Amino acid sequence: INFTNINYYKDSYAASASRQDFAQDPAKFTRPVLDAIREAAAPLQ
Amino acid sequence: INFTNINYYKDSYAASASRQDFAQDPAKFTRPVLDAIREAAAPLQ
Amino acid sequence: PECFTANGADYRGTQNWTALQGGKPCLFWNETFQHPYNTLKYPNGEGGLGEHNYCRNPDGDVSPWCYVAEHEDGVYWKYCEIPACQMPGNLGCYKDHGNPPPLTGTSKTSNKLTIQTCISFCRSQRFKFAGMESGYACFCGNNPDYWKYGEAASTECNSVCFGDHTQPCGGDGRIILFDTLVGACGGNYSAMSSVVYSPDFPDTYATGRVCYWTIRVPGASHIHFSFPLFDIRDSADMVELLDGYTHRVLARFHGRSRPPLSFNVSLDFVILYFFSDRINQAQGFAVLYQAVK
Amino acid sequence: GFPTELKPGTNQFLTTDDGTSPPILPGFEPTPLIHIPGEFTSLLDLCQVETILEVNNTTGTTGVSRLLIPVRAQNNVDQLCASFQVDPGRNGPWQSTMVGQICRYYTQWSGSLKVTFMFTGSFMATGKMLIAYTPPGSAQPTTREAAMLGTHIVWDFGLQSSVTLVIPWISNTHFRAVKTGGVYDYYATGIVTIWYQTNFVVPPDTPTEANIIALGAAQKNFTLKLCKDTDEIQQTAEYQ
Amino acid sequence: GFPTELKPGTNQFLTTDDGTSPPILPGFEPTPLIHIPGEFTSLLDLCQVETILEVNNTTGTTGVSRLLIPVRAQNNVDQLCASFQVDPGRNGPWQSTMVGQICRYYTQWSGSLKVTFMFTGSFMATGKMLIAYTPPGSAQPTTREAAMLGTHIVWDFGLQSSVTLVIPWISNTHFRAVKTGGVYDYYATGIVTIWYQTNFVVPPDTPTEANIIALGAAQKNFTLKLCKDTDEIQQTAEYQ
Amino acid sequence: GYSDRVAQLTVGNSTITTQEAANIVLSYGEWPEYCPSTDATAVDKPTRPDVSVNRFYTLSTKSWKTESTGWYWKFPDVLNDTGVFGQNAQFHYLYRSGFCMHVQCNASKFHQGALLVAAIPEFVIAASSPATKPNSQGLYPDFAHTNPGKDGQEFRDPYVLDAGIPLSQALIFPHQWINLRTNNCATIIMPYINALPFDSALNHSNFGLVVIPISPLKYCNGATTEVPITLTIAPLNSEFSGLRQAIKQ
Amino acid sequence: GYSDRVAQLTVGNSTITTQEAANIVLSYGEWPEYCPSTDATAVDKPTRPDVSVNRFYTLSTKSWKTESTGWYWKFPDVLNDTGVFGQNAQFHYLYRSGFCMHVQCNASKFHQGALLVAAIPEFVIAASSPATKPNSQGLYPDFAHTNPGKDGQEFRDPYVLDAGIPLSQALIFPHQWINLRTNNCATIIMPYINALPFDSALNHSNFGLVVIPISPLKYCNGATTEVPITLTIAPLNSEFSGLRQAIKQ
Amino acid sequence: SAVSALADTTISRVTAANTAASTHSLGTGRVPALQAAETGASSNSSDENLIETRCVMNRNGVNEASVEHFYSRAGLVGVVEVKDSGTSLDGYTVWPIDVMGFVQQRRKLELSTYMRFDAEFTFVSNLNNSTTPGMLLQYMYVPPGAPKPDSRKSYQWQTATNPSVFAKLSDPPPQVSVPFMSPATAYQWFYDGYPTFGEHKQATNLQYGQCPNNMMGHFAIRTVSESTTGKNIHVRVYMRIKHVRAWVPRPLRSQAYMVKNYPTYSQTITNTATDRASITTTDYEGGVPASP
Amino acid sequence: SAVSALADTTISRVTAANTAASTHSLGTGRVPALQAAETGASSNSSDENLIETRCVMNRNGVNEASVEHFYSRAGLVGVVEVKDSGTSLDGYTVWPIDVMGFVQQRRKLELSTYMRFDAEFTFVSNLNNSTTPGMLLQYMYVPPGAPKPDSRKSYQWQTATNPSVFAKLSDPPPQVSVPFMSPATAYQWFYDGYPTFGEHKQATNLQYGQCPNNMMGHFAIRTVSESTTGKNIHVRVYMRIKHVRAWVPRPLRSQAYMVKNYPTYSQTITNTATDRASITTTDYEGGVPASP
Ligand SMILES: CCCCCCCCCCCCCCCCCC(=O)O
Ligand SMILES: CCCCCCCCCCCCCCCCCC(=O)O
Ligand SMILES: CCCCCCCCCCCCCC(=O)O
Ligand SMILES: CCCCCCCCCCCCCC(=O)O
Ligand SMILES: *[C@@H]1O[C@H](CO)[C@@H](O)[C@H](O)[C@H]1NC(C)=O
Ligand SMILES: *[C@@H]1O[C@H](CO)[C@@H](O)[C@H](O)[C@H]1NC(C)=O
Repeated sequence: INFTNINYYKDSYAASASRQDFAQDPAKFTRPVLDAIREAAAPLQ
Repeated sequence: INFTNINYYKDSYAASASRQDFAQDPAKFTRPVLDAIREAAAPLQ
Repeated sequence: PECFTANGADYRGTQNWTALQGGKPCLFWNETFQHPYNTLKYPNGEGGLGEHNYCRNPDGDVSPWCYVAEHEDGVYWKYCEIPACQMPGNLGCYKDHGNPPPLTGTSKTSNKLTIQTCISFCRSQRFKFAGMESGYACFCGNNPDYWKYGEAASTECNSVCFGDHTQPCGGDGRIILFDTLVGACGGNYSAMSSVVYSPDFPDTYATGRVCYWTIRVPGASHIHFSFPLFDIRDSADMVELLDGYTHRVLARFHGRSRPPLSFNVSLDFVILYFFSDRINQAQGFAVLYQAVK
Repeated sequence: GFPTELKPGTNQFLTTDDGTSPPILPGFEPTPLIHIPGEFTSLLDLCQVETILEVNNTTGTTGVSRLLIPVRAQNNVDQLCASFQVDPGRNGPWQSTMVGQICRYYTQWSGSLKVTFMFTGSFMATGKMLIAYTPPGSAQPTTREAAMLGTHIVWDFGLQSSVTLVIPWISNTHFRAVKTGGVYDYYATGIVTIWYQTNFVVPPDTPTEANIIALGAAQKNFTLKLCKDTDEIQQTAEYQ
Repeated sequence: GFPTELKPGTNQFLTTDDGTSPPILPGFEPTPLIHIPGEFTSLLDLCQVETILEVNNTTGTTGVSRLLIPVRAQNNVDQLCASFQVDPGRNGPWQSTMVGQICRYYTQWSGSLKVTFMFTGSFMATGKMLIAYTPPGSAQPTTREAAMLGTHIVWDFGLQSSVTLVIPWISNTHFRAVKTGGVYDYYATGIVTIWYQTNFVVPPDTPTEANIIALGAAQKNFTLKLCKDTDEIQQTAEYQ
Repeated sequence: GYSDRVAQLTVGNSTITTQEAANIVLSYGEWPEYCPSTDATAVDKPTRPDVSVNRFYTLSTKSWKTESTGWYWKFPDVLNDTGVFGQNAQFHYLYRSGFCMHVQCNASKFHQGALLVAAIPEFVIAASSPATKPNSQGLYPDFAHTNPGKDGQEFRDPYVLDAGIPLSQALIFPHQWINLRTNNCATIIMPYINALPFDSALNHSNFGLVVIPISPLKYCNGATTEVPITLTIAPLNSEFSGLRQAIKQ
Repeated sequence: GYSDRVAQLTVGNSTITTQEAANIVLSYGEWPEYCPSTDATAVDKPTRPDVSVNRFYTLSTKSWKTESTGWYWKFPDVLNDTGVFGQNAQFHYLYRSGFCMHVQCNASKFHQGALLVAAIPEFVIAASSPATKPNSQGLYPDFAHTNPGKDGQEFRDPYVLDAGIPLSQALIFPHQWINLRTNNCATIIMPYINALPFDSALNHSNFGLVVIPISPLKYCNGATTEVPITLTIAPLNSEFSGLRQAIKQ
Repeated sequence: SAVSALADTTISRVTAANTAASTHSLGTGRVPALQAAETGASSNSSDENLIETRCVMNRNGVNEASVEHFYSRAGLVGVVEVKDSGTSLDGYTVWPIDVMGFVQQRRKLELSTYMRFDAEFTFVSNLNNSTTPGMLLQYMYVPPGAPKPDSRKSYQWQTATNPSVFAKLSDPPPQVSVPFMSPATAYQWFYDGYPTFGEHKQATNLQYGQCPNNMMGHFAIRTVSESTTGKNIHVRVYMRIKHVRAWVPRPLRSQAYMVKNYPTYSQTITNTATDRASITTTDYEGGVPASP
Repeated sequence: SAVSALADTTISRVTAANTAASTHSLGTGRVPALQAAETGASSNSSDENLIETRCVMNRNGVNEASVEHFYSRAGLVGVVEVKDSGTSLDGYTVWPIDVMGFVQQRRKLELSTYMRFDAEFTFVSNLNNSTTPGMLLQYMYVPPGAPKPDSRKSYQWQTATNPSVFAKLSDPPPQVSVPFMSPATAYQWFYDGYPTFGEHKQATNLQYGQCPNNMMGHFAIRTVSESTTGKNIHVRVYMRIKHVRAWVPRPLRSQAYMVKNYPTYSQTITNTATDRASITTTDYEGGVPASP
């Protein structure tokens, strides 16, 4: 029985940390290329 | 989950500030005239 | 008067203390090798540095400083509150508390503000006093009561001017006030002793200044002309002490004509002349006359 | 006893804490609320009311004369009548405005401004003025040719005696800090310069110098943020 | 008064306590959130970006030269080009990597690593390298015959200039402590040695010494645990 | 979608004609109304002498000069000794009423100048004094300045409205300009504003009526020097309760 | 499922042909876009001079030597005095634009070396100074190093990017290598990145454009010594608001 | 149930006016720029009708400029010294309740003519050295007419009907909710009148502007002591105005106040705007022009 | 009702990537090992395609590496000494709010270029001897433009609009929630530009990198006192960054910082990696080989 993530103030920024939206999108840093290269393929053919 | 705006006392004036009724009616100060003047119109015609 | 420059980069005045009362001692320059400024990196003079703990300004900071023993939280230097290092035209550092301002008059915020750009702004409006504040604010006024909020330590006005980071331009709530005669392109001087400066003195004198200062003490016998500062290193730019009634040259000073310690004149009416070429502008001069009745 | 744990912020008195407190008067019913005309519920409604800009804030000018922009018959063409910065919270002409004083109770402002210029010359006085708003980055335009490159209105004097120059919200940031000067010239709003588009022409036996009254206000998209304490009146002792 | 009992931990300030606190600004609406490119929501996404391993962290080697693995034509066969430990948080070549610096903000790491070697010689320079990962328990292999008993890749230089050697997650524990040395060599990851499978063969009038650039990163199964404070920059006085 | 320059204001037996009118300011968008049963507190039946008191009273004519500072009136005080309104204001303890203030200043098309006609609720008049003890007389305005009567009072410091508030922000109040090139009259219809449903017409002045020259009256030699400013006001929805002996002040 | 080595980049009247290309880095997977209505704050209608400003400007050619440290440009500053882009950047207070940075360095199959072409958002240039007072000039970079213009600036300490950050982690930024055995060009398409929808093209430089030799240029006697590095950049989706007098700096 | 009410308790964002896209207008009869300020009305000219605007879906929150948010902030309304040392061995002080003694609260209130509000009064009491030793204080509200205490032992402190707060200095600041206490519908920061009938011909004329509808009694504070404590206690009273209803906005005060209950400015009138050199001089340097 | 929301409030475990079982591959054209690092893309090679892997149903939690968990930790952002003894009898201190004065918080923030966040500021104040006597302090937030106090008695402490916290040293650390206060969409730890137009030809060039969008005013702290207390109070400010939005990740700082608002490293550049004897020397002894 969990009783947390409760805001006691009318201002939304007084709430606790937003710790329920873990999203991992590494492609914008790891594969930031136009031509999607398959793993099994030689990249520069 | 918000838990606020709660009065703990039988007197209604012990409640918190009334911060949920933002109303903006500037016409009583900006256009306090009898003849409503259109924007596109020359006022004194 | 020991300092005749805005930043104190003329002080050789034997003060080995951050403040005359309630301060810290200064570390010797021949012993501060842990730091950039010492006698090893500056062998021969080079900023009044030597074998002494005296406050100096070798780096062109806003005020004479000195290395202190690094103990508190890494503070290894402190500005020196030298009360005799006030520029002869510097009226002091005063507090600015609110809307009745120290100098009631005109204001100007300039991201290029210097001490002279503020004085020149106030002098162009016939204001006696020019007050720099926060490094960018310039205030003018004829108020004889610019001290209405009390004086302040000279170190409290050590914010760099936004146009010249070697000059002090006040601070948060602190205003540094100058007499707008400083750096004027001439003027009448009828007084016993006054330190007449080069045109636009805290800055470098402009190219093309032909200025005439009238120094007539009505009743004096001899005028003791001394030059505590003559950074006039050039050829065409010359400082002449023209006579009065006769308007005849009495002493001409330029680069290779540096003036004696006292070029006294027997005339009670002298005309300090200044010339400036179209190039090679220097820091200027700061003459000091003393009338002997 | 219900188990509780006191957290930081316990026992503190935050002056901006909208919380409950015990009522000193049990069962107190106040005097009934009758209708009073002129209720304002938003300070932005007050900022949209046009108030006189003190454009003639010059040395020597005293009293109501500080509220007048002098306009006279010019001997030369393309001359400058008046200029003023449009930073609402800056020490200057906008201090005399309701928008410029309510701005000072806030740290950041946003939205278009509005200066309505009213010509108070004779009916026989004719003239055209170029009122230009110069967006940031430029100093006050030195010529009318340089000022007409910005947001401007060519005002023709006539039966309608007033012109409105909207200072559009041309800013890089969504809000501008009310504080100006120093590095806060990053939030400079610009400069409004009034130029003689044509001359100020009058017939004989007519006054040759008139006045323009500037009326600054805020547009409908005006917004304030981060309520602070103004720096307009200072106090050294409790008023007794 | 509702009965409550204060428990231990009352009045304490835990620096990692996700709790509420009163807002200083009632009714504050911040500047709108516009889209900014390049938002990262996970530090593991940063650890998967390949960054240059400082494999030439040797005395005398200065600057960008510390990022190059020198490869030259060998007079003998089966020689060692370079070696480095694959402990991400150990003082060594992995310090220069984003994974090796984000690892130091955590106590325990897990998952496969990845070193992409890029050959930066002439197009005419050909060669085959044996890049071997030696799992823990063994020192650096003294011969290529001993290194080829571990996880290795025979890299052939060619049109594709880069090879990837995955350091597989070969561990007894689910996590390895980022701290190394002493009894914490229990969490040793292993040693990666680069051997000359064949020689570095070049035609005449061609440079005989080239460089391999190692690019270390983390695989998709990489995971960090127990956020701590890194030991990379020290401070003796508040930055003024 | 425009304001007609001609206007006729007929209240009681009084009628005001203007041919150069800007508009009619309805103060705060609220017409004068009689006190509702919900807002009333006094139990006596009020007297509503409709046409005998609700009518235009031309009260004062002030000569606008080049160096004139301005004038202010206090609305109940300016009518407390005039007509049947004054009698009801003296015989009755309680009073409430709106008004239709009509300021008139006509000048030739060769004159120039601009008046600021504003109706200031609760126009507390300030005194301009040096730093003095609270015993000092100069710290507080005399009764001639607080209640100027029908003659009005010449502003001492119109820049601060003789109230410490900047004149430039007096436009927050129901106002109208008399710009001599544009209009010769300013009409302001003000409803009864008070924290009380009724109040004493003698003690309390609900509104101030300021007429301040912002742009000074300038003209050339040969133009008519005397340029008057006339204040015609008309009570609207005047009620009076609490009948007793007539009290002057 | 591979990247073709041939590529043609046609923007405006400019076209760039490459026959040895690795790929095209789309910075953070986001193409340059015009400012949406939701993210905009300035009310003036922006100018979008599509083909006159969005085009490839070949700006600088730097001779790669064996001991070369590298070069960096600041994207708005490098185009602020060039073409119709520069004019719009000077006449308008506000500006936003992506770019298509194309670095070109071709060498024979007997040359070797590797450049790191990275586009660094908010590339604040550091100064390398001894321990000195905040008064010291060496603590802060001069304007020639912060805004190098179109000529760029030779790196002083490419190992720390002249920013105190390790060059080895500069690959966290949108980057591409010019490995002379593999490719002769590096293309980076960078969208407008800023905490603001628009910003001054003169004051603020949104991105740094670093070209650092990681593997030094080595060749044998007889090979062409002069191996140039050319920077061709193209604005993409350039908007300009706040028209005024043209401001240089 | 009523869980729907607790859900809609956070402040919702009301945004500013959006700007519509506008094009060029070349014609006659349509003059949105020409106004008539004589009409007393502010200009209805919009940005779209004076320049070519874009579509700006404005998301700036206007909610903070409300009268509630502008006023619901605890400011200093009173400093009451409970002198119990030296020549003043009283141990008690009866303080006239007035919120116009300090400039910051006074200037905000005088923005409006009438204000009807409840208040949250907070008492931040301490010694001269800022220390708060456990010392029992009694803050008794003495409404108009209730007998004021004349000593620290007098019978009025029995507070059988008067509201009273007992709190040590060591306790967190005592905080109470005060209702709208006034015979009028609203408080009146400006009362153009006199409280009593008469001639008002005094040389001082102290009664002008004094509305007893605002005079809400006294705050009697004492140390709950049997003799002199030798310590002076400084009670700082902070009023947070809640449930605000403001009427008739006024110009914000420009002259420095001189007294508490009277508008009274110096003969040296301070200009609302600071002086500059000329009407054509602005101190904004901008950048270097491309071609002067 | 909303009891479903309170049920799903505990942090759910997001696991790492599972490893699939892989077999041997003997063929042509399939080269998952060969990459092209020139393309600027990290290698897409998986462990399954380079070695024979097993099926590992990975249950390692990746949830702690989030930007929220990495940043939502109160670190020291400011040490403010309220000097009231010796030569500095001020009793107050106005502290420029800057979070870049201490290395641990600064290096974590500079991982990102832009950060938009709310903060939980905590004030841990005490004397030099670590003791916390009951001493009333006032922590007033002075936003940019609000008048800064010039004494312990000045009018600015009336805090009619400024946020202010009154708390004794004996109280638990004052803790408040600060919103995202910035004219920009996000804070900017790196601003490649100048705040003002101009020539920027000064010998010092102090304005490079100084974005006023980050300058969020001052924290004015005073002892609520009438004279000197003779005691210096050390206020340590701890910022917990919550509701974090980070953009444009950057290399973590490798050189030691020298100043607060400028990237400035020594001429003695420290290598990111520690030096070893040779490129072929690793200091891992391992075990005794079976047959050397
Ligand atoms: C137990 C202690 C309780 C405190 C009681 C406080 C009562 C305060 C009265 C309400 C304040 C607002 C009205 C002030 C009006 C006076 C100003 C004036 O017109 O001079
Ligand atoms: C009552 C006391 C309240 C405390 C108010 C604290 C306000 C803090 C501001 C938010 C901190 C983040 C922004 C810091 C950015 C400055 C760093 C820099 O760029 O130099
Ligand atoms: C005060 C009562 C609060 C009730 C909050 C909801 C808790 C639900 C209990 C089940 C916990 C959720 C996970 C699960 O389904 O096992
Ligand atoms: C103790 C339980 C109190 C529950 C209060 C109601 C909260 C409802 C949760 C949803 C928040 C409202 C805004 C929304 O619909 O997203
Ligand atoms: C300062 O120098 C003088 C030189 O005579 C010496 O007597 C004095 O002791 C010095 N003081 C300090 C603090 O070094
Ligand atoms: C520095 O000079 C002073 C004065 O002669 C001398 O007393 C002192 O010993 C010197 N110190 C060093 C380190 O040379």
